[PDB]
Amino acid sequence: SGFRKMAFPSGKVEGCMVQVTCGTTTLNGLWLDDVVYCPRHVICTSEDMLNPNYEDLLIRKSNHNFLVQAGNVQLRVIGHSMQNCVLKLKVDTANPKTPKYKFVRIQPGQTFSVLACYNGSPSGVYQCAMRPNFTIKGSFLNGSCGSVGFNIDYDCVSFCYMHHMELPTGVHAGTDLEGNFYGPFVDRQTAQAAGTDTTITVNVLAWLYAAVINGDRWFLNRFTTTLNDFNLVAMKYNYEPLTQDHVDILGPLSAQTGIAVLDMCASLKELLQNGMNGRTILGSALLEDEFTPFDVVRQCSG
Amino acid sequence: SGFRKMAFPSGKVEGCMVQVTCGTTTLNGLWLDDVVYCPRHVICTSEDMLNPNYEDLLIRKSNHNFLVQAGNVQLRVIGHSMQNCVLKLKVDTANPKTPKYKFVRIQPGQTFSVLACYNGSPSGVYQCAMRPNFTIKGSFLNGSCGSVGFNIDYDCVSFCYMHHMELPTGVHAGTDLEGNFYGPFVDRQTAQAAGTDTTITVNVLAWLYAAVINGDRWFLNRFTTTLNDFNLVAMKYNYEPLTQDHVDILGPLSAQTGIAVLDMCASLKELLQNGMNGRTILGSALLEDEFTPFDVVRQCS
Ligand SMILES: C[C@H](c1ccccc1)N1CC(=O)N(c2cncc(Br)c2)C1=O
Ligand SMILES: C[C@H](c1ccccc1)N1CC(=O)N(c2cncc(Br)c2)C1=O
Repeated sequence: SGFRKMAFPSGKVEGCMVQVTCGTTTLNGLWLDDVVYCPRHVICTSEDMLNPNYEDLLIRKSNHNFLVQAGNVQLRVIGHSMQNCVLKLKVDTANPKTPKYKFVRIQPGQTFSVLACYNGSPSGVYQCAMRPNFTIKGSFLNGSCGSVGFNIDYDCVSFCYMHHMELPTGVHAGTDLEGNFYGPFVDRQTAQAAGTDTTITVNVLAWLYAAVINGDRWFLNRFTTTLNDFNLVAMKYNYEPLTQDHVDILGPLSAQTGIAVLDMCASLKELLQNGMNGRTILGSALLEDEFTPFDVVRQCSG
Repeated sequence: SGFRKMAFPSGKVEGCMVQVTCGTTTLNGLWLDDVVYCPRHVICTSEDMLNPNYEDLLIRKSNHNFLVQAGNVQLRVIGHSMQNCVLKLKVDTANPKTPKYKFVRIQPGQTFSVLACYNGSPSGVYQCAMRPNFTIKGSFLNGSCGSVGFNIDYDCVSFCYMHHMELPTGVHAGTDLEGNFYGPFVDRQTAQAAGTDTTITVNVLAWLYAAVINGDRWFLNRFTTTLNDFNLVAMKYNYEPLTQDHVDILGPLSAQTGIAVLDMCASLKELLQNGMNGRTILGSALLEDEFTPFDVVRQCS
């Protein structure tokens, strides 16, 4: 029993984190085989960051202008190039701890583990979701840039996030490992803001299914609803629409608990309209939306 | 900025996890140098649960009755003994991935990371506290026994918890790495039950200081309190007493925010009386008590 915000074990990713310095800027990189991946803004100073021309800044740098440290050891940079908003530094030595991996782009609502690092040194791990507005609610100070997010899908690490920056509201923006931003952001010091966010409906239902499995039942009722009726209610409460794909995806949990998705939607309907009337669910007074269906199945079976 | 329940990177501990089998019972063990530590109930059968005589069960075992598997590889057990409620199995190979480590027994209120494991293979990592009633609120299925809790407060791993069992209320009980239980619990299936839990006052205050640091001020007031009056009120909401040790410990957060501890105590009284009236604090609609003073300093500045 018990239900907790749970991260993947971080060990395979710890053995890829390195420090990258360019000028007075130090941040984190990811060392896989003989390439180190990091945000391209490592090459910018304060003035440059205001309105950078990355192409122009890069061609002015020799290999030896990138200092790369793995633990106490220096790595020799032998080549450098750019892919979207990530810098790829070719190094002389392949990473002996390189795990089996892939680069994947995740969808809003999907979750992942973040290994926060400072000076190439991992400091903490936590679980995050990609919000509908393409931000993450992370925990990051200065020096965290280049920290990465991932899932482990077998023995294979799926890298999905590299941290670039913090927005003025204290939430976080970054890229996939091919350097494409999540959300309408750019790597420069200009005025940017998170769009208004919504709740991830399908995840809330998954978390309701988790609460049932752990013996929390008070919000079940005799009622059921349709997709459309429920969606009229969701839109009103700033919840994402629920689709047939969502319902299919919840099938396993529905079967295991004998609560049909639309029946559970009837419970969620009521919680939205009436509130929690003093009660909590899995220790929370708010509806949690940062666990996927798969996350629930994984923690309540695997 | 932001504020998150953050666990330590788990890799130094992943490198120490092994599978231990005795009869039909499989659970997790911790391989450090040439010793594997696991719960002693690995040697108990269907019968043994209610009233196990561990000394009697153990004397009947040889080394080769313990199968230990680290990844693909079997380790040869060359010795065994019992220390309190943990079995220590001597093996033929020192763990090459043994980190710098120590064993520490923690106090109620202290936090630590758990590596949940099944069949000696790590499954997930999360952050926990030792509750006042000496239980932890974890996430643990069958086969999780022998999973461990730890801190890493430099390059040194401090092992502080080994998981033994689930109580009927769905919370969790275990030992330090010298095999002494936290709380009055025993590795026996008798009726036993967690004492009523209280909130960890010192941690809630630390978390209030964290919300101030991150720019959140709405819950302060112009009042102060004595320590004693604060404790008389807190007890009525099932909060742990705050002691002078607690107050001293919060000094650095007090200095960093310019708010005296007893002033912050006044704010907590008011929050208990009023609740939050639709507001959140660092994203919570409840008062969080699973961050220590040390944890706040570590994540914030
Ligand atoms: C200013 C710069 C930047 C601006 C725009 C685009 C890219 C970079 N940086 C650098 C830095 O370290 N962080 C940061 C990241 N996370 C948490 C915190 Br607090 C700070 C930034 O936002
Ligand atoms: C029955 C036995 C035991 C009882 C009392 C004392 C010692 C052992 N086990 C074995 C087992 O795996 N767990 C367990 C641990 N965490 C979560 C869950 Br669900 C189950 C137990 O309580």
